Amino acid sequence: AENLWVTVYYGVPVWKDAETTLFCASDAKAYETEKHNVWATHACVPTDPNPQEIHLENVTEEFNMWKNNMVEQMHTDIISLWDQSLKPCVKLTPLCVTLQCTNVTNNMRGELKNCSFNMTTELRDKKQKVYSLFYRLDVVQINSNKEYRLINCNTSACTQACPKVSFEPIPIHYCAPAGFAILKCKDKKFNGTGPCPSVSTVQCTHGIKPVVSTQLLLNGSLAEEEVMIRSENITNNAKNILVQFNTPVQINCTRPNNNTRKSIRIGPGQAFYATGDIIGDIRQAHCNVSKATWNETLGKVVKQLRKHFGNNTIIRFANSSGGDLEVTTHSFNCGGEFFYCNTSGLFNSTWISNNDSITLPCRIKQIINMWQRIGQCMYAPPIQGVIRCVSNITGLILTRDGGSTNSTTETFRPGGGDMRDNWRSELYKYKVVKIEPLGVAPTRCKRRV
Amino acid sequence: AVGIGAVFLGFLGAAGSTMGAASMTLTVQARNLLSGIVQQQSNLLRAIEAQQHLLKLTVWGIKQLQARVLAVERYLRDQQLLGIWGCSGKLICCTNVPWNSSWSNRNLSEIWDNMTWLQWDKEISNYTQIIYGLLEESQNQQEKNEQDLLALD
Amino acid sequence: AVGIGAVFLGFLGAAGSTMGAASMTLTVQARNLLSGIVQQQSNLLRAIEAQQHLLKLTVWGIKQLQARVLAVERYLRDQQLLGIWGCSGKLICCTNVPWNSSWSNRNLSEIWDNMTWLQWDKEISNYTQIIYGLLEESQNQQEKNEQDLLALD
Amino acid sequence: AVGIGAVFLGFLGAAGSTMGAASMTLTVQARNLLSGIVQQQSNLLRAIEAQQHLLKLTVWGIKQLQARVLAVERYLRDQQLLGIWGCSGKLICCTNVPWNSSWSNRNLSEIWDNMTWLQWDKEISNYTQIIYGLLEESQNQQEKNEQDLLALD
Ligand SMILES: *[C@@H]1O[C@H](CO)[C@@H](O[C@@H]2O[C@H](CO)[C@@H](O[C@@H]3O[C@H](CO)[C@@H](O)[C@H](O)[C@@H]3O)[C@H](O)[C@H]2NC(C)=O)[C@H](O)[C@H]1NC(C)=O
Ligand SMILES: *[C@@H]1O[C@H](CO)[C@@H](O[C@@H]2O[C@H](CO)[C@@H](O[C@@H]3O[C@H](CO)[C@@H](O)[C@H](O)[C@@H]3O)[C@H](O)[C@H]2NC(C)=O)[C@H](O)[C@H]1NC(C)=O
Ligand SMILES: *[C@@H]1O[C@H](CO)[C@@H](O[C@@H]2O[C@H](CO)[C@@H](O[C@@H]3O[C@H](CO)[C@@H](O)[C@H](O)[C@@H]3O)[C@H](O)[C@H]2NC(C)=O)[C@H](O)[C@H]1NC(C)=O
Ligand SMILES: *[C@@H]1O[C@H](CO)[C@@H](O[C@@H]2O[C@H](CO)[C@@H](O[C@@H]3O[C@H](CO)[C@@H](O)[C@H](O)[C@@H]3O)[C@H](O)[C@H]2NC(C)=O)[C@H](O)[C@H]1NC(C)=O
Ligand SMILES: *[C@@H]1O[C@H](CO)[C@@H](O[C@@H]2O[C@H](CO)[C@@H](O[C@@H]3O[C@H](CO)[C@@H](O)[C@H](O)[C@@H]3O)[C@H](O)[C@H]2NC(C)=O)[C@H](O)[C@H]1NC(C)=O
Ligand SMILES: *[C@@H]1O[C@H](CO)[C@@H](O[C@@H]2O[C@H](CO)[C@@H](O[C@@H]3O[C@H](CO)[C@@H](O)[C@H](O)[C@@H]3O)[C@H](O)[C@H]2NC(C)=O)[C@H](O)[C@H]1NC(C)=O
Ligand SMILES: *[C@@H]1O[C@H](CO)[C@@H](O[C@@H]2O[C@H](CO)[C@@H](O[C@@H]3O[C@H](CO)[C@@H](O)[C@H](O)[C@@H]3O)[C@H](O)[C@H]2NC(C)=O)[C@H](O)[C@H]1NC(C)=O
Ligand SMILES: *[C@@H]1O[C@H](CO)[C@@H](O[C@@H]2O[C@H](CO)[C@@H](O[C@@H]3O[C@H](CO)[C@@H](O)[C@H](O)[C@@H]3O)[C@H](O)[C@H]2NC(C)=O)[C@H](O)[C@H]1NC(C)=O
Ligand SMILES: *[C@@H]1O[C@H](CO)[C@@H](O[C@@H]2O[C@H](CO)[C@@H](O[C@@H]3O[C@H](CO)[C@@H](O)[C@H](O)[C@@H]3O)[C@H](O)[C@H]2NC(C)=O)[C@H](O)[C@H]1NC(C)=O
Ligand SMILES: *[C@@H]1O[C@H](CO)[C@@H](O[C@@H]2O[C@H](CO)[C@@H](O[C@@H]3O[C@H](CO)[C@@H](O)[C@H](O)[C@@H]3O)[C@H](O)[C@H]2NC(C)=O)[C@H](O)[C@H]1NC(C)=O
Ligand SMILES: *[C@@H]1O[C@H](CO)[C@@H](O[C@@H]2O[C@H](CO)[C@@H](O[C@@H]3O[C@H](CO)[C@@H](O)[C@H](O)[C@@H]3O)[C@H](O)[C@H]2NC(C)=O)[C@H](O)[C@H]1NC(C)=O
Ligand SMILES: *[C@@H]1O[C@H](CO)[C@@H](O)[C@H](O)[C@H]1NC(C)=O
Ligand SMILES: *[C@@H]1O[C@H](CO)[C@@H](O)[C@H](O)[C@H]1NC(C)=O
Ligand SMILES: *[C@@H]1O[C@H](CO)[C@@H](O)[C@H](O)[C@H]1NC(C)=O
Repeated sequence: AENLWVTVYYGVPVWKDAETTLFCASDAKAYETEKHNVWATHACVPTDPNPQEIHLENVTEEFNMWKNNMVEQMHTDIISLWDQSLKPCVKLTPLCVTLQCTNVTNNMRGELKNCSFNMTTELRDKKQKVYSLFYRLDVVQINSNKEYRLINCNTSACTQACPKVSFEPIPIHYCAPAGFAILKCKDKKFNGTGPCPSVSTVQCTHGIKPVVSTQLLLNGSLAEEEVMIRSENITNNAKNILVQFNTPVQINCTRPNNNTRKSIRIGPGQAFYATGDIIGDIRQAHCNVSKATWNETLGKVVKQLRKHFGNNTIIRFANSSGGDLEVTTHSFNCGGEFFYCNTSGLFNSTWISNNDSITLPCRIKQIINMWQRIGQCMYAPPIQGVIRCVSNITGLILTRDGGSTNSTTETFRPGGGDMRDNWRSELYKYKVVKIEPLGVAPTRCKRRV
Repeated sequence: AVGIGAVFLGFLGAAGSTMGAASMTLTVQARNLLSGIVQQQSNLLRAIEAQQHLLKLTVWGIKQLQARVLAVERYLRDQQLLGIWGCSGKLICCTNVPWNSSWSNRNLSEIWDNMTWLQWDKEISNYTQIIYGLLEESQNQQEKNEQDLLALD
Repeated sequence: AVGIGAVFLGFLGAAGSTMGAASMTLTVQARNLLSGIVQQQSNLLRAIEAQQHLLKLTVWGIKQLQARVLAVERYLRDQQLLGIWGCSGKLICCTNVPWNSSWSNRNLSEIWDNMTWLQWDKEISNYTQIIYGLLEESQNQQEKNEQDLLALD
Repeated sequence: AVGIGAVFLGFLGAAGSTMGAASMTLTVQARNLLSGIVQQQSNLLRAIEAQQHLLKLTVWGIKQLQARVLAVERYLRDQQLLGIWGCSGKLICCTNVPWNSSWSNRNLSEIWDNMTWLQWDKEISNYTQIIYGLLEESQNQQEKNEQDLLALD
């Protein structure tokens, strides 16, 4: 008979989009530094050093980085890995006690208070007078001399972060479970939403590094073609714009105090790391970036924004207006110490369609509270001596405003939100798919009985 | 990199090639559908090794173990579903269900010689739950017809 | 409803009907022996879903996860045992072991036409571990006889 | 005991006997390769059962569950690999790959009549990844030649 018969095939190259739990792998030399000098690697299994792309010839399919599942898995993983890095450490509860205080002496600043209090020895029946330095942001006036408590002490206890565990971000790879594949959009002009015309599969991602920062993002990866700007819609103001640079711009940051740690026994085998003393002069923590290459870099992002906003629209920048400290400032951890800096030195310019450093000041906190989780205070211990960091600023987050009076619709401000879109910066080009290996198709062959 | 016949020695590399030429590479997806678990069983590791206490980060390994049981079980279900059609030994079967050309009007050349498998999927995904029903019944009676023949002799 | 030849389109629905008519349904009792893991794999999940913290009420999920590995492992053991008798591809097999009527004195009609499978189970349950022995040995020598009958080339 | 042909009713019991006589045992190794999980599933139990506090010790039970998912998965991979050579239903296969005696210069008597399987392994473990590649490709074209032999109707 000439008519066709159905024939079944197994292992046909076909897939469909799916939610699936990725598993994380970390590079073996960090893993070989066993028992957690850092978190993640102690659970994040050793990588195969052969990532092995294959170009999926003639393929072309729709990526969407906004609705992507693996950013939400990254966000949820990082929170869980963070908590368990704190869970073995000492609960600092006995420090929530009445403090006598005065300003520091050996200096402009009023930011340091010197405070004295009573604390238990290891022996239950014995307690001592003791003293330490705190920032004006760590303490609240509970009230002759002024009298204080810690800021958190009405709302939660805090955990001291263990000194042996470093906050430095290691590379992390995300790997597909069996019968799923990651896809990678290879196209250097991809904007995060559309049919990517050239793709590879890969078993496991880049070494993504879990930095955390607010107004601008740093040590992450950067596109080779041009400055990329992308958003879930642009025109709707409530959406962020993610900007990724064509080249880094290089920031130096410093804490110029010669800082001294002191140890206090809270109890039988429990100790708290007091700020003991500052030797030499007390001086402000601050960051530098080159005025020339920064001004040039904004000169490039403006030329991109003109593609979306007319021609001679008067594109201009302003500082992060209003709210609390965590929205108003750029924020990060350097070397095991947390920073908050007011970026209005950078975002203060206006543009029309025609050698030395900026220095921006910073402030420090010892207690911190990550992802605004109300009960999860933690206390970061003082770290010894003068410290500094060097970073590549990779890209930045902008937010827009409506027509500012007339002509311009483009007062841009350094944005923010949930930390989740720092992951969407690195995961901008990956997708995950489920293999469907069965197929049925007609041909002119028949079985016999 | 880009073209017909070239990348077939890698997982999925055939996916843009036309259905006829892709039909040679079927063993590669079939093998990698299960044995990719080497990237799990080589490196899943617990207490003392890399970790000490933080005990919820040993019990975090439930994510990796849960992925393994889903992988073996989703694979095993294909071997069941391919088995009841009277076809488990093979990567290819001819079968005695006739192609009802209502499911697609397209002739024998253009399906093998022009389309990719990802394109053919989007047609027959309308009708596939008919076709699986017919395949099951076509075998279910064939088993009985064979038992009668081996008996009446 | 109650009778013969009717509820075969549902799981176990045949069970009170006689062994002859119940021989047609076998694909349903087979398919649902494993694919019912859909009631598990749609919904087994850790915290951060309807759950927030209380992580132990999701590590309690080892109950649901253990039930999955037991299910695939029973299925896979049956498929092994059906394999070593030389019967791996099929829902029915003819086999070269003669029926020793000491295992049941009953005639060919009354077994197929009167009894339910549950009534038959209660007889041959005395002798089943003999019969699995005879099947294994009959196949094992048959593999070697076939190998010689090719080796004479 | 020490001999040839004796302890073949025991797991591994053949291991020192020569490859010929050892070939009768293969069912006993194959059965215990998976069904030995009876020793695990009979006693791996969380709720109650002489234990209702210190339940850290029943989450420490993840070691015993991990060994089960390894065992089913390693076995299932053999059945895949034995499947794609066109050999899934059988303990023994004849196959169309010719033996290149560069893989071993040894004559057909001394391999079956002198050596143990443990002695043979130590030779062929040089060439095994060649022989598996040849078996795969020999089957992969055989499926197509059969599809054409059915298509020339
Ligand atoms: C922060 O407050 C603490 C407590 O009020 C201050 O520490 C105390 O400072 C005084 C001097 O102002 C120290 O006294 C001096 O000690 C040396 C020891 O060799 C002695 O030679 C001097 O004659 C004089 O007695 C005192 O030891 C010191 N500690 C205590 C427990 O009282 C501290 O100065 C304030 N500022 C800073 C930066 O810490
Ligand atoms: C550390 O612990 C000591 C001992 O508990 C505290 O010192 C005591 O503090 C109280 C409250 O300020 C003082 O009480 C006052 O005493 C005077 C004179 O008797 C009286 O006129 C006031 O009305 C009030 O009752 C007390 O004198 C003082 N000293 C002693 C030996 O008890 C201290 O406050 C704790 N904190 C620090 C930072 O040292
Ligand atoms: C990212 O890049 C892609 C292309 O790689 C952009 O795709 C464009 O998406 C818009 C909608 O967002 C499409 O507009 C629609 O076009 C139809 C034409 O029939 C019209 O009827 C609709 O009213 C609407 O205007 C557009 O066609 C599509 N393609 C191109 C080449 O622009 C995507 O918009 C980019 N996203 C961002 C945020 O830059
Ligand atoms: C960030 O940018 C600022 C401003 O360019 C840099 O500050 C400058 O640093 C140098 C070297 O430390 C200072 O020179 C020294 O000044 C003291 C006091 O006059 C003098 O005793 C020394 O012999 C030497 O001349 C310089 O005064 C200072 N300039 C200003 C206006 O503060 C800073 O070093 C840059 N780098 C970092 C990592 O922050
Ligand atoms: C964003 O940029 C604007 C303009 O650079 C900043 O406005 C300035 O804000 C400070 C307070 O943070 C004001 O300081 C004060 O000066 C008045 C006298 O002018 C004094 O009476 C007050 O007691 C206070 O010390 C300042 O007036 C204001 N405007 C100017 C021209 O400096 C704004 O703070 C920036 N916000 C952030 C978070 O970057
Ligand atoms: C962005 O990446 C840079 C480069 O990794 C981070 O800065 C730091 O770079 C220096 C030089 O590699 C590291 O110095 C090392 O410090 C340890 C002691 O902590 C010492 O044993 C070594 O001999 C060496 O001097 C420094 O540790 C590293 N900092 C961190 C926190 O890893 C920079 O921190 C990154 N940016 C951000 C926002 O973290
Ligand atoms: C970082 O944030 C501050 C706001 O907290 C930025 O604004 C500066 O704030 C100071 C007061 O804290 C202003 O000082 C004012 O100077 C006038 C001089 O006529 C004097 O009359 C006032 O009494 C007051 O002292 C300062 O002018 C203001 N900056 C500007 C540009 O106006 C600060 O600018 C931020 N840092 C950077 C690098 O932008
Ligand atoms: C933010 O942008 C504004 C312009 O939109 C900057 O305005 C003015 O800039 C100059 C130079 O930075 C400031 O310095 C003073 O200028 C006068 C000019 O006559 C000169 O005589 C003084 O010796 C001194 O160099 C000036 O205070 C400032 N005026 C105002 C109204 O802000 C502003 O400096 C920018 N701020 C930052 C931190 O970039
Ligand atoms: C990308 O995929 C397309 C198909 O989706 C490939 O295009 C062409 O496909 C046809 C079959 O539909 C091939 O035709 C055959 O070619 C051989 C050798 O030339 C000839 O002997 C046969 O009679 C028949 O004409 C054709 O080769 C193929 N390529 C071209 C250039 O037409 C295409 O191969 C894939 N892309 C690349 C770069 O390979
Ligand atoms: C209830 O189950 C019993 C067995 O547990 C069935 O017993 C007997 O099975 C035979 C089949 O070999 C029945 O013959 C057929 O029955 C149907 C319905 O009565 C009729 O349409 C056919 O023409 C044929 O007679 C037989 O009747 C039945 N009873 C006896 C006494 O032998 C029984 O079939 C089940 N109940 C029903 C109502 O089907
Ligand atoms: C111990 O294992 C060795 C090999 O690891 C066996 O070596 C030789 O195997 C051949 C079989 O091809 C033996 O021939 C047969 O042996 C049995 C038992 O003695 C006998 O009933 C048969 O008539 C026949 O001779 C051979 O004897 C044996 N030795 C030599 C020198 O070739 C060996 O069979 C095993 N030990 C025993 C006691 O079986
Ligand atoms: C510095 O000390 C004086 C006197 O103790 C106090 O009134 C003032 O509030 C202190 N300054 C700050 C900013 O705390
Ligand atoms: C540097 O800044 C000035 C003032 O904002 C501007 O005129 C100039 O164009 C900037 N440099 C470049 C290369 O655009
Ligand atoms: C407007 O801007 C776009 C993008 O920069 C450019 O292609 C176009 O030539 C400009 N047109 C005018 C009239 O300036």
